[PDB]
Amino acid sequence: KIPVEADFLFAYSTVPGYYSWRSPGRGSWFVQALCSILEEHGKDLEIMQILTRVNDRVARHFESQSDDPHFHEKKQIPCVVSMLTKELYFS
Amino acid sequence: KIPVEADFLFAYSTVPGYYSWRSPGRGSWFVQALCSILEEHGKDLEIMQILTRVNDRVARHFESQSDDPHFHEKKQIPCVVSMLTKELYFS
Amino acid sequence: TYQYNMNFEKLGKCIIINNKNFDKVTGMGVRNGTDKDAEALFKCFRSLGFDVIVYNDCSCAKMQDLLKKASEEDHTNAACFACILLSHGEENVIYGKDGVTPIKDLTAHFRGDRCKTLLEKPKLFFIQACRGTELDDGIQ
Amino acid sequence: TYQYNMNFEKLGKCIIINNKNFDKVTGMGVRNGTDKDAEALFKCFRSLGFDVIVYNDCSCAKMQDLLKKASEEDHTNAACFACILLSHGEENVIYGKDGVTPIKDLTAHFRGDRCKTLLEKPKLFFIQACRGTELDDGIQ
Repeated sequence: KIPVEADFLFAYSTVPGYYSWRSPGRGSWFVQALCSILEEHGKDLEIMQILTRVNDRVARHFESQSDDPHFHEKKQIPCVVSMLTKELYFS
Repeated sequence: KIPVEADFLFAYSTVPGYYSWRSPGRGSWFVQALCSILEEHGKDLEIMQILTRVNDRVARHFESQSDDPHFHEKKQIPCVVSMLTKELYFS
Repeated sequence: TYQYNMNFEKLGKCIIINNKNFDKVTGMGVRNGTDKDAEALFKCFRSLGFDVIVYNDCSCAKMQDLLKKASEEDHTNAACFACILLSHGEENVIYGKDGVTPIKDLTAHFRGDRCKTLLEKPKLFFIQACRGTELDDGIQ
Repeated sequence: TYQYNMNFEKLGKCIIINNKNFDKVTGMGVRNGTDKDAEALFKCFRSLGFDVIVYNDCSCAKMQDLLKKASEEDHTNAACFACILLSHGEENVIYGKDGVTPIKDLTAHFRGDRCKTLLEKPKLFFIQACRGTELDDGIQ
């Protein structure tokens, strides 16, 4: 017997309660960060290693460029929820 | 600048909405599993590797023994929330 | 061993929901940038080995039904399952064209007792959506 | 370039909050077994290198003050911070002896803008507590 909720992983683009930023011409930050990392390392890194680097890239490479100063120079951190029971490699 | 919510990790004993089980004479399931893995692997495995093996041991090794069939033979999966931006080793 | 068994015929299905346009009643704006995200996601997940499927401008009922049917397919020869949601969101909740639906109800279809052919196999959900309205002002 | 810097004088503080006995007003029972947990946690986290301190049967105000103060200490020579909570719980929320306090309010004291000496350093929270009343019936 095993738990019905086991072996899920949720990679949210942002932490509970917060905004998620989307560039109209370049795409949402989380996705473009995610695709970059997967292109370079999807076949050689473990899923948490992948998403941790994604966390880093969204946290460091991105800051909202906006005119309304209510939204000027804001930041974003994604949020990984893992119920996985093993390491996961795509190979 | 870096996000204010970055670099947190929450190792919850269970998923949102669910029970968390405690043996009155042996300790809570999550803790004994966590201490087991830390005793054997705390200094050689990355934090997500550690908690993933903990997730596995709680899912497989534990099943609630109670007489009231409302609580008979129930299961548990813990839940890791990572806003970490780097791999974490305790060495 | 400590890795998920990857020796299957297929890596698995990758369902992408690319919600760009919303009914005026929801007050939700057009999500410019999203097709670009969907195109990049599709190429990445194809390259990994997934059978990628892209759905566009889905209603709430469509999101539940196509997720419920995917749960009912036979995954015996698949190593894992992946779903990617691109839409408007608020906490615990993702927007269809129609309005709002809880994320837990979309993912519940794949619980061990409700999708036996994915038992002991990873079920991945990537979610690009707001989870509220707070802002992260940063620090140097 | 992909791991947290660990070359500091201390691994860091590890606050363990071990709530066993509760006020009659809360109606919650004695958490038997919780002192076996804390002592095992104490040895494990000490063996890793943490400066561990175990506080017992804490009120909500003490838990907020404990964590607020730890947040205000000087962590320049610390690699990280760890806090462990053993108590009764319901979702988003942890029990003191007197009642309940939101888990978010315990952790917020360590946000980057509120604790500069732990900036860019891991902040770990281990939480043994119920998060609701759904039950996981399993599957063979």
